[PDB]
Amino acid sequence: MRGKILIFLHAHLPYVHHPEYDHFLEERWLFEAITETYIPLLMMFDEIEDFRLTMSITPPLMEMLSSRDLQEKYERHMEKLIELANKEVERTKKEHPLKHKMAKFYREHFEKILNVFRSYDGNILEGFKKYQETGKLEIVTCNATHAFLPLYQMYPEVVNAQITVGVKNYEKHMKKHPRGIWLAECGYYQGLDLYLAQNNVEYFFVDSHAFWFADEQPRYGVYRPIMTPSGVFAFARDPESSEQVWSAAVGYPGDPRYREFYRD
Amino acid sequence: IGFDREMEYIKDYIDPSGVRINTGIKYHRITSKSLDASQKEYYDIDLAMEAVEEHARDFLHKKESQARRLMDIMGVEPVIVAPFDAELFGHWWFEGVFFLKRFFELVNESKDLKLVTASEVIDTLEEVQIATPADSSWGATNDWIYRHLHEMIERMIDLSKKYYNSSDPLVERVLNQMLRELFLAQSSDWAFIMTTRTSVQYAENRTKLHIKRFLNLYDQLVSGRIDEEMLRYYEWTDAIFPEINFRVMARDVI
Repeated sequence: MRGKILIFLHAHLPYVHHPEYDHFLEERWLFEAITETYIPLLMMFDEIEDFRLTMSITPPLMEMLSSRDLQEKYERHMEKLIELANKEVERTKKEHPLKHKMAKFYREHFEKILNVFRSYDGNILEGFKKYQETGKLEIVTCNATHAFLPLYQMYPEVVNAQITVGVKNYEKHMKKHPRGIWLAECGYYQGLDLYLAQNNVEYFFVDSHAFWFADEQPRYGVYRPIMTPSGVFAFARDPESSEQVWSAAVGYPGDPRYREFYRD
Repeated sequence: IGFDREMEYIKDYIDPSGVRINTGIKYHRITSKSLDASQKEYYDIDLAMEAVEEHARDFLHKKESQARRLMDIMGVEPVIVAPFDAELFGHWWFEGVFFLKRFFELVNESKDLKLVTASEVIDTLEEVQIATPADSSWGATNDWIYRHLHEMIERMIDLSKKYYNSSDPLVERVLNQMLRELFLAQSSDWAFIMTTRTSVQYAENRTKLHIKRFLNLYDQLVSGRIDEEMLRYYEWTDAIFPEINFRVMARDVI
C-alpha cells in the first residue's frame, strides 16, 4: 500500500474592480498573481507528465479573470513589462553577468506568459477547466464573497446565499456543478454541513481542531476524511504539513539561494 | 441641536455615518467674549434686530461722513466700492441680510448718499482718468501638482490644435472632458481656499482626482483605446459646462 498525498492550493483574490481608472494600484495584485502564480501553474501542468492536485478558484477571482476589460488591461500591462524587459537586457549588458543573464531570462519568460494568455484568448479559466476534464486537477468552489461564515451563523439566510451564489457562479464558469468547497479561513460551525448538503456539496476542508475537538475524535485522526451524518465528507489539515514549512523565516523559501522578494 | 440634542432624537438629521454635524437650527446668541461656549445664552431675535438697527446706522453714518469729506476734497462724487463674500451675509452672520436691507433703506433716505450698481456708474461717468492697474490681488513643495498642471495645459493646447478640424464626436467628447478636468483642477478653492470646514485634504484630494481623470483620458486618446464607459462616467460626475468646446484652447494669444 501507498500513502496518499493531497496537495491543496487556495487561489483567491478580493473583487477589486475600478473601471473608473486606467491604472489602479490594487488591480496590480491581480496582474502579479496571474504572472507569478496562475499561468506558471498552467505551464507546469502542461510540461509535467502527470500530476494530481486540488485547488479552489474563488468566485471573486473567477469573476475577475473572466472580465474581458481586465484581460485587456493585463495584456497592456504585460507589454509594458516586456518593453521594460528589453530596456533592461541592454542596460544590463555592461553590469554583472548574473544580472545581465536574469534580464534575458525575464524577457523570454514574460513573452512566454503573455503567449499562454493569448493561447486562451485571455481567459485562463479555460486552461484550468481543461485540466479538470483530464481528472488530474480538481477545482472546488468557495462561498460567494469569501466571507467568514462563522461570523454570520446567526443569519442563516446570508450564509446559505453565500454558498449558493458561489456554487452557481462556479457552474456558470466551469459548466459543471462543484463537488467540493473551500470555506473562507476554514470557518466552520456546527450545522453548516447541512447547507452544504442542501447545496449538493460533497466535501469540504476543515482545520485540525475540527477533528481534535469533536465529541469523539476520529479514529484515524486527520489522516482519513470523515463523513458527516448528512453525508458530506470533511478533510482535515495535516498540521505536520503546516504554513511553517513555507515560511521565509524558518522554512524552505528562506534559503539564501532563493530570489529576494523585496529588491526590485 | 445636532451637537446638543440626544443621539436617538437627532440620528437621521446628522450624517448617515452617525457623526454630529450642523442642522441649521441654532438657539444661542454669541453672549460674550468668553472662551467657555457652555455659558452661552439663548437667542432673542428682537434684541438681535435692535443690534442690526444700531449697526446699520453706525455704518450709514460712517459712509455719510466719508462721502462728505471726499466730495469736499475731490470736487466730484466719490464711488465707494465695498465688496464682500456673499455668505458673510446670512450664513456666517445670520442677521446679515436684515442688516443689508436696513442699510439699503437708510441709504435710500439719506440726503448724502445714493446706492449705485457698477453698470450705472460706467454708464453715467463723464470724467474718468485713464490708468494701468498694477499686478495685484485681494490676497491671502506641493509641486507635483504644479508640474502636472504645466503638462496638462501644454498637452491640452497641442491636442486642441491637432484636432481643431476633426469631426469625430468621440474625440471631441474626450477633449471636452479633458478641458473640464483641467479647469476643475484649477479651482483656487482647492489651492489656498475659502474652505470653511474644508482643510487641505478634501482639497488636494480634489485637485489630484481631476489631474488623474485628465491623464486617463489623455492616455486613451493618444493610443486609440478610448474607453467609452469611463468617459461617460466622467461626463456624468464632472458635468460642469455641457456646452464647452475644447477648441477655445487652440485660439491665438498675446
